[PDB]
Amino acid sequence: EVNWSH
Amino acid sequence: NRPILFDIVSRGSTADLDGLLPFLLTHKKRLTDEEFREPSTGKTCLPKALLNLSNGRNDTIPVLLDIAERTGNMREFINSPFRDIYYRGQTALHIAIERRCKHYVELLVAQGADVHAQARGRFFQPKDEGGYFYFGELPLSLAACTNQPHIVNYLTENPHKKADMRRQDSRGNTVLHALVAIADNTRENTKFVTKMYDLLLLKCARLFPDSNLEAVLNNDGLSPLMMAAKTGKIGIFQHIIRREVTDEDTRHLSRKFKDWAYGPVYSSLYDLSSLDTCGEEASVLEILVYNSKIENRHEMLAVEPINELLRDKWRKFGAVSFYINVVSYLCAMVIFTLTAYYQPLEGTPPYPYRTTVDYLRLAGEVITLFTGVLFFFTNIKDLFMQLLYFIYSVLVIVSAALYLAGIEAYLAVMVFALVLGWMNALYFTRGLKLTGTYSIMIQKILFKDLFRFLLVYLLFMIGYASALVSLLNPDSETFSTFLLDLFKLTIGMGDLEMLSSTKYPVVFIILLVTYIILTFVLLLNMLIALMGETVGQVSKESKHIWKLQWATTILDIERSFPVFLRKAFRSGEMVTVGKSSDGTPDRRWCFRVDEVNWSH
Ligand SMILES: CC(C)CCC[C@@H](C)[C@H]1CC[C@H]2[C@@H]3CC=C4C[C@@H](OC(=O)CCC(=O)O)CC[C@]4(C)[C@H]3CC[C@]12C
Repeated sequence: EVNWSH
Repeated sequence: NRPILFDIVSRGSTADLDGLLPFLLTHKKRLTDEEFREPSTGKTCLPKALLNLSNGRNDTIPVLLDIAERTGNMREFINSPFRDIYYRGQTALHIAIERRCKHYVELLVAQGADVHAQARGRFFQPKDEGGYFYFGELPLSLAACTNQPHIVNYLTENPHKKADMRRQDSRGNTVLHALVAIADNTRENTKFVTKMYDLLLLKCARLFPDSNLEAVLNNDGLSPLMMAAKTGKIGIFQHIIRREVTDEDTRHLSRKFKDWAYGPVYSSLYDLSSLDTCGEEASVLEILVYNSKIENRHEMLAVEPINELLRDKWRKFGAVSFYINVVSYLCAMVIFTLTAYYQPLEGTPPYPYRTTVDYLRLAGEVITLFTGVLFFFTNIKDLFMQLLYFIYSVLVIVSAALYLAGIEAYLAVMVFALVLGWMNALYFTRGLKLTGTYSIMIQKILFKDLFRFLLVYLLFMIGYASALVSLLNPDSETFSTFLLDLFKLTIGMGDLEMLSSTKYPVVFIILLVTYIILTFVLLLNMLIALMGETVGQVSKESKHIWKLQWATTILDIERSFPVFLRKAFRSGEMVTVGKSSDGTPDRRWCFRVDEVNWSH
């Protein structure tokens, strides 16, 4: 997955 | 000694390294020897040490650098790249930047780390091309794409080495291209994407006032704005189309200026140089309207200058040409209908002409042939550089050719052309608003759902009718006759008198009963249901589809005209918005919009 808040 | 070295570095213990320097000196073995390096990839000691560290402090890196300097292999060791398909190109600096360790980035650049090294391994490729993370294939682009302002700032302005913002990888994309390539419509992503994009743009303009950073184009030939439009990224496209710069030094590159204000009325002119072109280059509007499979194709068009530009173009010249075209097409079809109607039945084609009425028919024929050849040429030019119209033109020309050759068959195909000639007249209602949405919906349902339904019905019908024919006992001719009879019965007219030769008539009656039931009750009803639900699902989409259809017709009309005529009709006023750095005037095309605000 892709997470821009971590 | 490779396993021992790998274990030592992985552990992170400083003590174990003692003695390596004299060992290498005595054996004169470099740290880049095949034995020391891992055969699988090529990973050297530095990337392994950087990969596994604690709270950003490995504590072994300086010792490794000192040892490599003692040997005298720093140039080939500190930037030794990986091999193999997955991670080809990656260097130590890429790792250091990926791990959010400014300290190590500085320590690496200070010693001569290649700052422009390209990491084009299959791991770093676009998602559609079998990869995980695409970032521009550069350290600078990597830091810009991982939301690290400090790294970008230090890297760009460093005494030892500077990675210039205007730099292109193998694909040609620059840092702005990558920063648009990783953008997503999420608020969190866009919030930093826009900020970093603007920061980097201002820095590049500041350093180099002469050149423009968005002027650069990749191998594909697009720019960040055109690429954002093509890739369906509203978040950055809307922020680049309305970019306004308050700083006087960097105001030249702004895109939306204030013109004047009177009370609640505010009037600002946007810039549309790149946005709208007259054939000089590719335009954002053409790309966004004509390309297929765009994520937010409909939402993207709802921007302050775009919609008003379409409106103004529509008023200025869109409406007139549309009505002219539709009227001319209808008249041409009427002429074609008359020509076909007055085709002399007597004799054989071609028919000699020796009277004025013959010359009237000939005039109609030449008009029809001219129309067909014109449509054919337009379609062929489109293909070289409208499928139904292509069929119409090809059929017309073939009919004319067979008329010249001499055969009755031409009339058939000629008539068929006439059918198609009117069959698509409905599609000219597209331009109209009230009926154009209905025409678009009819075309949409006709091609997608009706293809599936017809293909589903054909085999079922033919096989079931063949079964019924096989049931009867008194055989291609019998089947040919019975099929016509059966289809006529399907229409609701005729009589089933043929069943006299059949044994067990009861089962034939039952089978015909079930056939009728399926054809009328279930199959026909499902077709009814599908239309009702699709329109409900696209109830809001009606305005979207209508707006897209209106845009495409307008742009087709605009494209049709030659370049100089487009120059004549080009929309927008040349407005001197400022003086460039040298002091010369800008004189840049722009388009004006005014709003009303009672809270300002
Ligand atoms: C329901 C949808 C998806 C299927 C389309 C229906 C057609 C496949 C049916 C409807 C009427 C049928 C036609 C009725 C009459 C004739 C002429 C017949 O040959 C003759 O001329 C002898 C009979 C006569 O002259 O009337 C051959 C089949 C054909 C084309 C039949 C074949 C199949 C047709 C075109």
